[PDB]
Amino acid sequence: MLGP
Amino acid sequence: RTIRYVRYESELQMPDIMRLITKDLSEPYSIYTYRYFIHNWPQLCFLAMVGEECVGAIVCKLDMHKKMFRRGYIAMLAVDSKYRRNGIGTNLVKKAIYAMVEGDCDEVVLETEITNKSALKLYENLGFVRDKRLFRYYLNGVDALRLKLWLR
Amino acid sequence: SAAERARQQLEALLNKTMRIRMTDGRTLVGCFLCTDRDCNVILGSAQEFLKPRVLGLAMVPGHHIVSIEVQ
Amino acid sequence: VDITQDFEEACRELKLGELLHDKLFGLFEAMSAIEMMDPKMDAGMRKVLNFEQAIKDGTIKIKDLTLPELIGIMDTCFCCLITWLEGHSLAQTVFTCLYIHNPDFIEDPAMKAFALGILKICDIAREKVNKAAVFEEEDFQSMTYGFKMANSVTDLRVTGMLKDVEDDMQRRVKSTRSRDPEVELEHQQCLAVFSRVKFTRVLLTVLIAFTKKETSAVAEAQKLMVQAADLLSAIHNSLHHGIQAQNIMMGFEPLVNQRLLPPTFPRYAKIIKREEMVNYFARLIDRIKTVCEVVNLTNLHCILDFFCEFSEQSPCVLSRSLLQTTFLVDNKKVFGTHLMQDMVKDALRSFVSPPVLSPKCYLYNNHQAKDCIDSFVTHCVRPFCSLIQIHGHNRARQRDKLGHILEEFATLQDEAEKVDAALHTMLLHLACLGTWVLYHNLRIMIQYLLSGFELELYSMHEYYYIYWYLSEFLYAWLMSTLSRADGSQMAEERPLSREITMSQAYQNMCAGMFKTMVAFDMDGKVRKPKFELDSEQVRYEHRFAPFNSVMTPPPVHYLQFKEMSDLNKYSPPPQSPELYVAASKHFQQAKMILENIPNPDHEVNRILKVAKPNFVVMKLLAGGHKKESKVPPEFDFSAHKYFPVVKL
Ligand SMILES: *C(=O)CSCCNC(=O)CCNC(=O)[C@H](O)C(C)(C)COP(=O)(O)OP(=O)(O)OC[C@H]1O[C@@H](n2cnc3c(N)ncnc32)[C@H](O)[C@@H]1OP(=O)(O)O
Repeated sequence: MLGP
Repeated sequence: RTIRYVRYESELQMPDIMRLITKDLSEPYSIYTYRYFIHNWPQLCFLAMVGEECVGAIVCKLDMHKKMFRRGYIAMLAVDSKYRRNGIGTNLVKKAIYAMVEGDCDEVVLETEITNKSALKLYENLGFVRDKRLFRYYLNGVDALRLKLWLR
Repeated sequence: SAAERARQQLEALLNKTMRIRMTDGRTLVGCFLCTDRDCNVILGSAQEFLKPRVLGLAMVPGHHIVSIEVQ
Repeated sequence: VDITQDFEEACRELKLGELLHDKLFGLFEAMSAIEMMDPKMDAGMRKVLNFEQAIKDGTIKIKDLTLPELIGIMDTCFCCLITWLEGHSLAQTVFTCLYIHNPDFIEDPAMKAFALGILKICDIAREKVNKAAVFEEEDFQSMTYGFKMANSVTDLRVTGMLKDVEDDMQRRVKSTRSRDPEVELEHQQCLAVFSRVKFTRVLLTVLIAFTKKETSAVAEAQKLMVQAADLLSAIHNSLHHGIQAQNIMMGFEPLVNQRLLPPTFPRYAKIIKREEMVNYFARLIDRIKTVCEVVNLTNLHCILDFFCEFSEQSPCVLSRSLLQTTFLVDNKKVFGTHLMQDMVKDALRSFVSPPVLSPKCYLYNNHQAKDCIDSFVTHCVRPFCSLIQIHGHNRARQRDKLGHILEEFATLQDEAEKVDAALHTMLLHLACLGTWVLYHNLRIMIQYLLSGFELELYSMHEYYYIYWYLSEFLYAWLMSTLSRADGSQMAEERPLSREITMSQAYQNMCAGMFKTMVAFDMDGKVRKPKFELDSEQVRYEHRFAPFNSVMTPPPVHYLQFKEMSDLNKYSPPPQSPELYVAASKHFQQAKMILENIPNPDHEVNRILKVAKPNFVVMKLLAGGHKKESKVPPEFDFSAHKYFPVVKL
């Protein structure tokens, strides 16, 4: 889950 | 039920990916993020399709970071609820890993919520190693874990 | 040739004001940067007045805009 | 001019996957584009009203405030302040109180005084947090969004105003000091309001004392912190009197700050409930009480041990900053009294006692030797400040900084070795400063390795070689360094007895865990990567990559690791029974070594709480219990952070  | 893994071919498959990711993933992704990942690296995106529908989606990226090692990245992974525990996601990650290693990748990284035990078990079985702990890294609030798979 | 003319006109439409005025108002102005076949428009240094906000890069989607205007 | 009709038709004739960027914008500036349609992306989406437009409207109360309304407002302001201290944004959490936007317009003395006190507390906390700079990207949001926080009135005047408000309520409390139920409720409400005002004053005074430049005022806050216990007891007992919320209480506008929200994705902080407000303040007060004792330590090693023990508690962001600031009130002066170079010299003299620092040696009055040792101490002053700053961070981000500090510590080790060699040549005292630096390096490496267990970064199959590095190599080197340090102290003549005992216990427990894991693998009870291809050599090399920077002790590669940890070296090779017996013996040795240690502190009690149950399991499993089972064992880390309980 690409996270900031 | 025969499960077929087909690589990404054209933008007509984008609505299939967006539906699977949104209904499964928690963080919010705009359509331009999917467009970036698909267009820049179309060779690393694979789908799991049965009949005339879509039940799986893996979206990945590969780019050199800090000019030290070519690092691969698994950006999105989703399997439909009715079709989980059939090994679809494991095979998707295996195909992505094989594509990355054919692309001369040195390491593969990804993040996931610590509460999501299924993905942690899958990655530990596949051989991933927990590398860093990130507190409140997501929007929901769940602490994120950075898993790595060192190839060289 | 019609497709080429339309593409040239759209390319010339860049670097302008291109006020958005989405379906909820918000009177976005910004500057036009890119578009797609879904008619969604991405902006830059865009302000948002309810009914200034200095958003970074708005991505007003196709099925949320009413009528755009360029000064 | 409107061009929507001419724009939609043109856009509908694209290539189905073609963009319109000209030459300098591809997909990356297009990343992080705020899609102004989704609820989770666009930050901005009865009637929104600020304080100025609410005073005239009448929906706000700025005069003749009822006691329950005051109690509710104060309690919810406390909840918002705690939520901000927990890491949430200032504007969306604490400034939802319309009263603290401008306390000048407030006319009620109690509400105005409390608002000024809250603003002063926020200002002091923000200043202390920013000065220490021990907060990461997301552990604190010190941005004030351009607001002004009680910069006009002096802090002493605010404290005096709070004292006057408390004095004007003590008379009311005593006036009703006594069967009428209404007067009883009024007296209870007045007592609650007085308790809240007094606790606000106490906390503000504690922070003010921590903001003073004199270390004397720090110790004076202990009495007020003690008073805070009774104040919080009263504040928690009288909690069902204030006006409850309607989430939205009468006085607060949750969405009054919409033009000041950041343009990025929103996080939507959730203010805590009133029930948990009292507990958090009690924990914070206890933490500040623990912090206030750091001004009594006189040597560097005790200071470092105190910092480690405090950080092991997982404290809040504010308390760590307070500890850092009270340790280093200036950029170069510790506690504001002693220069750090003198502290490092005292630590060296107390730990190893080199001849150069000894007054009875000819090297104390020498010009060249004094300059050389001063240069070494000056070079050493920086890495220790960096190490303490690293200890000031949170648990997750300590590991990376500890791994990175090893480069500077290895450079310092090389410089110390060169200095000691030159001094010994001049004198004619060998490896004294080298021994000190080696001890600090080994302590850093040990804590770095254990932080992996503390943060659950180690998999089931990774335990067996992580514990080996701790047991056979690192702690073995540490024991030699401590023995050399203790020996040199007596040779030039026990403060290090407790550290030696603790190190022995830790080494014994680590060896027992390593043997248990090796036996578990031999039996077949440990799950390994079943597929793909991830060589254990690469995993080992990347796990122990940060240790490559240091030179003493030399790093151990995978090829050398197998030879040292191979069980085939013993003839005949030991079966799992033997490894179980060895683990039981190690656990028994650790238990005996701890039980023989006088005055067991809190750290010993927890370690005893894991050695005892695991020893019984090891002996029981040594008899062949569940030998045929292939299920993996369950490790519980609740008892101790670094050493789990082997549960079958
Ligand atoms: C940022 O993208 C990445 S986070 C990945 C996305 N998480 C998410 O919630 C969306 C997708 N999630 C899933 O549905 C599921 O987690 C996936 C993505 C792993 C898909 O599941 P699969 O069914 O494809 O997983 P398998 O391919 O079956 O293999 C999983 C391994 O882990 C064990 N496992 C899986 N789910 C489990 C549950 N619910 N409980 C226990 N164990 C679970 C599987 O059994 C398998 O190990 P095996 O022993 O079965 O081989």
